[PDB]
Amino acid sequence: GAQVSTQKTGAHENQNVAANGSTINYTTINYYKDSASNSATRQDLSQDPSKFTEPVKDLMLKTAPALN
Amino acid sequence: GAQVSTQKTGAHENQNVAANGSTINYTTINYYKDSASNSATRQDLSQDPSKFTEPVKDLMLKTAPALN
Amino acid sequence: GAQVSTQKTGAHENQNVAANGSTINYTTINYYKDSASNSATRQDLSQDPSKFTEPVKDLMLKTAPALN
Amino acid sequence: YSDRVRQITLGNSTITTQEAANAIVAYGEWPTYINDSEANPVDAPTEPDVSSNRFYTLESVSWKTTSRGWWWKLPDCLKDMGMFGQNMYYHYLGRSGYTIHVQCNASKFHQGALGVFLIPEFVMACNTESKTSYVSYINANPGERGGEFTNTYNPSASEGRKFAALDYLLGSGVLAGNAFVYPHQIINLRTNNSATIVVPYVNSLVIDCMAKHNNWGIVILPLAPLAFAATSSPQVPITVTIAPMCTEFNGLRNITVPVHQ
Amino acid sequence: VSQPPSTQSTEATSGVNSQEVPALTAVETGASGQAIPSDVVETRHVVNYKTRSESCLESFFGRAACVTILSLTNSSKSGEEKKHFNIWNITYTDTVQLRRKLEFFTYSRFDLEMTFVFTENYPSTASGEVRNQVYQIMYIPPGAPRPSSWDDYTWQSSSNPSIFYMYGNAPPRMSIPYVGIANAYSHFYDGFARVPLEGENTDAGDTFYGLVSINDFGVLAVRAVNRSNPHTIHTSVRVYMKPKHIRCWCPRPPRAVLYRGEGVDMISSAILPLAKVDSITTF
Amino acid sequence: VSQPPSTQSTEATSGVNSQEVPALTAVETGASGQAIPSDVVETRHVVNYKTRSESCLESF
Amino acid sequence: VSQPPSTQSTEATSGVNSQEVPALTAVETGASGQAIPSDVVETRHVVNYKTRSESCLESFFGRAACVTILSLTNSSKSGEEKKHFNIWNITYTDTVQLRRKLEFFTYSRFDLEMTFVFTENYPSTASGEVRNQVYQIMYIPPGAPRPSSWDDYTWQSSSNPSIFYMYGNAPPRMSIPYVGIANAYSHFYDGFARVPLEGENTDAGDTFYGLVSINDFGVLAVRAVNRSNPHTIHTSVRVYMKPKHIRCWCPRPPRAVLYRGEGVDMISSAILPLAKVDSITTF
Amino acid sequence: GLPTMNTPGSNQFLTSDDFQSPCALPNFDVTPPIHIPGEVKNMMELAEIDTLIPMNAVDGKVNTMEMYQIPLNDNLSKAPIFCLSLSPASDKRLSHTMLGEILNYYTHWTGSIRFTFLFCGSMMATGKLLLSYSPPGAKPPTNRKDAMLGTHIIWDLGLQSSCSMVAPWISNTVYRRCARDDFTEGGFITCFYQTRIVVPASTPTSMFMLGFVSACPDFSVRLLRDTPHISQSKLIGRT
Amino acid sequence: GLPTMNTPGSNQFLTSDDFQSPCALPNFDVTPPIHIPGEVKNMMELAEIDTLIPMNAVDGKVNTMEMYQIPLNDNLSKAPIFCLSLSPASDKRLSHTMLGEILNYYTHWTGSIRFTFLFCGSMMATGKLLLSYSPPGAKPPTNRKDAMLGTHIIWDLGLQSSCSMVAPWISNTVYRRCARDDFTEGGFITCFYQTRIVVPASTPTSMFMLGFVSACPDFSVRLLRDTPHISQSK
Amino acid sequence: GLPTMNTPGSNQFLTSDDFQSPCALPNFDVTPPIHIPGEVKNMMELAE
Ligand SMILES: CCCCCCCCCCCCCC(=O)O
Ligand SMILES: CCCCCCCCCCCCCC(=O)O
Repeated sequence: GAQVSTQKTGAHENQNVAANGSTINYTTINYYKDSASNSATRQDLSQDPSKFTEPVKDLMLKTAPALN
Repeated sequence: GAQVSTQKTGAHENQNVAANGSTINYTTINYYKDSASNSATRQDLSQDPSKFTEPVKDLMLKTAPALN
Repeated sequence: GAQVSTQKTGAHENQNVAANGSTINYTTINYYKDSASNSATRQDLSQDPSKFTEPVKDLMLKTAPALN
Repeated sequence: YSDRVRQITLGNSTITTQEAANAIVAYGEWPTYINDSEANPVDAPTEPDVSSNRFYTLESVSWKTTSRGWWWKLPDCLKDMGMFGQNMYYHYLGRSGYTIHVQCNASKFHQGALGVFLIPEFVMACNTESKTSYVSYINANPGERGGEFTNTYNPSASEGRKFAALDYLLGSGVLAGNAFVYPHQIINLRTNNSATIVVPYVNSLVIDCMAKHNNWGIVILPLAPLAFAATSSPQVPITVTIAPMCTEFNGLRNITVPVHQ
Repeated sequence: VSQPPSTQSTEATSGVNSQEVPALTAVETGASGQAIPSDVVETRHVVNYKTRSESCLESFFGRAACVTILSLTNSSKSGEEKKHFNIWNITYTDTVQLRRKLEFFTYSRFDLEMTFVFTENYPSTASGEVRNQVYQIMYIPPGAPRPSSWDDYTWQSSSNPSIFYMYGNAPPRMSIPYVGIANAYSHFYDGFARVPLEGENTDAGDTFYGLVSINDFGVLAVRAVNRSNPHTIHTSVRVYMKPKHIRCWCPRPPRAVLYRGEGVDMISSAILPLAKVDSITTF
Repeated sequence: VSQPPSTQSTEATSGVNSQEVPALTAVETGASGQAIPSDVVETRHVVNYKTRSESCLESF
Repeated sequence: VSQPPSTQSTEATSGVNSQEVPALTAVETGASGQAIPSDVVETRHVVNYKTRSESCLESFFGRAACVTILSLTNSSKSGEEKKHFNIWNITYTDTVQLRRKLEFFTYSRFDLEMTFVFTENYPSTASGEVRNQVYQIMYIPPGAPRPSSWDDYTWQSSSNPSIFYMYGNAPPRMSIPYVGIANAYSHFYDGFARVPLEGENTDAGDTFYGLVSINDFGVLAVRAVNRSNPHTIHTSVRVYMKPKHIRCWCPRPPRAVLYRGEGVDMISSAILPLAKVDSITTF
Repeated sequence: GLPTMNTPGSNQFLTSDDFQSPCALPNFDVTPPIHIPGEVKNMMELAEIDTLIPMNAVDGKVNTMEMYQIPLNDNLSKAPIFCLSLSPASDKRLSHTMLGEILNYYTHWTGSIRFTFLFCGSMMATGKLLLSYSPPGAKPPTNRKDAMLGTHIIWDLGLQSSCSMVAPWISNTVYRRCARDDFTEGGFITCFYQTRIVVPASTPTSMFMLGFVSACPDFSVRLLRDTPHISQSKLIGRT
Repeated sequence: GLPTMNTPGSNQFLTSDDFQSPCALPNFDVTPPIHIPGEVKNMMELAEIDTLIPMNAVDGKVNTMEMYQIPLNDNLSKAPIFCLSLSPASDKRLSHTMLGEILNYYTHWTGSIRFTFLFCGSMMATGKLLLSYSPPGAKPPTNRKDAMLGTHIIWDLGLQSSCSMVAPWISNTVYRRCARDDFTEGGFITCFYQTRIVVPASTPTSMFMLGFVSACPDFSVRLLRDTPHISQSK
Repeated sequence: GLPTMNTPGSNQFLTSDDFQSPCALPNFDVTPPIHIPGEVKNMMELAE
């Protein structure tokens, strides 16, 4: 039940798309019963800065006066 | 997700054809998340000597006097 | 891309036809880029003894007098 | 429509040569502007095409029978030009390709040849025996006035903080005969009055600070000795004229004024 | 599956008395001559199945070269505690053979493989039993704190990557992805790190010239990880580098003479690279 | 197989003479300022392919 | 199923009074006799499932032979410094069993597997604690620079391939592709490297006749990589070779007598290969 | 059974290793998760938060609360009120902000940086401040005339108390070193009065401004490193 | 645990090894590539560039710029103008040309070599030169008659300039060794006057020519080796 | 990564060993073959 996924880009690599060729794939097989034994997780790259930078109840738009 | 490619011709591997059956092939599996960890890339024989040997704007042909 | 081929018969009542059994097979996977790295070649029992034992310009039949 | 005749017009000036070798475009790539896909700086660039891409004649040098060679840092020699020059000081970053035209005329009775080579990153050895890369800014970047090559290396620190260069090792330890791997053209007084070489901006970066780094240098060598039948001392001028190509600049600052002497 | 490209095959030809003969050309232009044997002499058809594998840049730069030799000492003498600790600048300029190969190009991009080889001896006139040694190789990116000693706190490696090697196991190894801040590493930098300005003296910038003052890739800190023993051990660590996944630009002539330092500086006693020939007519 | 999310790209822009100006704000509100270069100065189009992978908590 | 072809079965036959007599032939013709038992005697029908496997050339040459014994010495004595490394000409002529098998053919083509075995001892009358030794095997192809010493710069190995082996790990090993210049290696060369041309020497060629004068495969350079210890370590290195993927041409008889040097030279003291028999009529 | 070969690197320990390992506690039942408000997924989410910068780190105010207060007078002056080097890890006042701190764990960085300024004077105080950024490789600006040539914004003090400037990513390189360097020079950030602050009678003539610093959305960091802001004494076990 | 058996070769380091290895910096974001002019993919692209030959290594010109200048003269001579051994890897003058320097990192080579010559004298002077290559194993071509028996062309000086003589790939072997073994000998290259170069009045009589060498595009090299040209202090 | 166990026979050198090994001279262009007469495939052809 091998997983196949995409590698992080190196120097003699494809373009910045990082989705060009089969040569950028790699294979992972989990060998142990606990998931805690697995290698590190995949990068998520998901973020939500508004949680800390603008957790405002009221809605403000960027060009709106902050106060009115 | 393994990849298969042709091996370099050996003493009794075939003609230079590199088309002498399946026994002249080898298998590679990438085991790492980072492409930089990959083994050396596939040999690239593409070449274009004119960049250095004939970088001329006026595209003169060989069988001609260089100066008209 | 594994290569599967038959094994040389051993002691366990292996009928000499070598087509008796599915367990008299083995698997080889080439791992390296240069074929010089491969294990020894497959057996080849083809022979051309006439090159050395009876090269001749005018073909002789063994049941004919050698000299006529 | 002879290959020997060439006219190049850029901005508001033109170079016409009656007899020239076929122009060379280094590495086969014509100068271009930075594509959005590769831009480093975020700010909107300036592209002062006519004012910048104007041929600028540099003070000529004399070719004597004892000359060993001449050299220039390219964006540096143009710093004394009005436009382009000021843009290097007003903008932090910039990119420029170039058209480099070298002319040296002589009558049919003269002999000798000048190789013109464009050296990317023309890094040179210092004239100090106890220190490495020991060269002052001023001596390293002479401006319009170019430098010269010599016959012998004599390290020593008023003379120490200066470049010194053997002609045969091109100032860096490489035999001159392999100078030819660089974009080049040869001015053969016998057959060819001038050379034209066009270069793209070349760096590890799309744009850089022109007050700090010289991406190309110009090397001219008397590959064949100058000679003339009845004087034993012909003196033929060499004139180098250069125009920037496809230039652009980024950032804006109080004009930078370098240390000078 | 196909045959890789070969070098040019010669086509059979015959004598030519035409007005278009390639032997006579011009090199005032920047082009090289283009003549091949079929243009000069009658040739036979030759099938050419030979290729250029060994000259591919990937193959040319395909070996792990020694870069440097570092030394540590495990010692109970207080005067030698400092020797358990050795910090080396990351560079490829310590060894000349690798440097010349890299010096062929002005710019390059590659991933780098690093391998280390350890060897040790007693530097003393007397030896005795000592426990197997462990060594720690830590990379300290520029801007990271340096250890003041072999046993300081920075060796805890919270962020800095580091490797622990037990002497006798396979030589340790790791891959480093391309790390330049530029889109390519430069092998040459014809410039200064900063621009000295009008309000500076005229010797300004003297030490800021070249690749040497511009590049900083951090340091490698190597230490003994064992506590001191009564019998001193001297350890020599060889550091190897192999560029891989490599692309290069703008070819240069190789250096003909011995290097003086990390720059292009010449040695006044060694600027005579060629051998003498008795005469121009001697074969 | 797909391209990972990139950091913010830059849209080309020009001078603005409108009265709706993003560079003027309040922080009294508990919010951070939101301006980026295209809000303050003329900018060029920049294609941004940079990825925040080193900074992911798993990497950190 | 590629059932391996067997040697011939014997067809059962009866006696005849036929005029076709295969037993009477000629050898003047330059051919062997063709008779088999079915031609000359009454025979039984025998099914033959036997094959010729061990006799395939690949099997015949399928084992790694010791080729040479090299030696290194690691010692603090200054007179022993030159002994830290050993430069060996690449050759198979150091060992007779292998030469003899290879010399059954005039020409051959093969890839080569090389394996090394290291063993060591104290040569002194007084042993002591010494750190695990590590060895470096470097290949120096023809014209490549040779080291002047065990610690010379040439050991950087930026192109010359090399193996770093720690004593006690598995015997080091690597494959070598066919590297001949010709399309086969020759085991013989009936000729001179150059033709003397009016050289004012009628003895010319005496120093450049035969296979030796046409073979340069470089040298194998082996060194200890450790610095000197108070207790000397003596190391024997055995080099093993196994031709693989081998084809051969133009068979010849094996040598019957002891070899004298790398050529075909005989020593007059050993040109008598056969034992005596008391009589031609002794069974 | 299966023929194998041990390659270089075998049996080594790398602190950046990513391999599987046997569990010490097989079948351990891990406490079911609950949602907790404030989840952080990336360090950059924190880099983008406006942080108050101890800009007035001058003798007598260093390590006091006053370091965060930029003084302003109603009295006319041609002097800069403040100046910074735009070097996130090497400018000591900047290096201790959250942005600086995240960057102190990285070797290389990219992106634009936003500087936000809050006026905390009386409502009756008016005027205009000039905020500007000049790129590197230049004479540091010394007066308003120089400030005017660099990138700048004029902030009209008024109902909205805060404004910002963005120091755009203007660099020759893709990345700059966090580490102090001569080549990857930060550039200069300064502020001058555009006009005097006008203050009516019985109204404070001395007021303060609070500067804040944060990452822009195009910001990124690249190589994790140890941060030289934290130290410890030598560690010896069982003493 | 899966049963396994370490074979010889385990736990050794080969500088030619091509194995995967863990990244020291997992998830590192590599600086995007940009197009850079002058990309090189193969060293032979540089071998094919014509570079100057330091043909004149007589005492007083060795290691000076004059090493690249081959003298010619108005006076009559039957002597070779120059003589060269065809050993691009081991010859004293050819080993340091770009072709030589690249080649010196190799153990063996094949293909033909082009020798390009150019006259830098006056426009006013005319004459014809004989450019010739003779294969090895015979008396060196010390005169014009032997030069004519080998492969040759005549360089007729006029409007055009450069003239290329090609030393075809003639060898018994597939490849030649770089080392200067007797069985490696490439043969002889010479230049003779075909006719006297004639210089008209008030025209300089001493003339120079430059020579260049390059690989033909049928050229290749084999095993990589350390180059003997560079050394360093220990 | 993958749990393994070394069996007897490991780390030994057998002169009749037939396993794959790394190449010291990678990506090597082997001189192409030509036909040479007198090819022998088996020692028995000489025995006959
Ligand atoms: C734990 C050990 C990690 C080792 C990190 C090595 C960093 C390599 C820097 C790049 C090599 C220099 C490039 C150059 O100078 O052009
Ligand atoms: C890392 C060390 C590599 C050692 C390679 C030595 C070269 C072996 C060449 C093949 C043997 C010569 C041919 C022959 O037996 O006739």
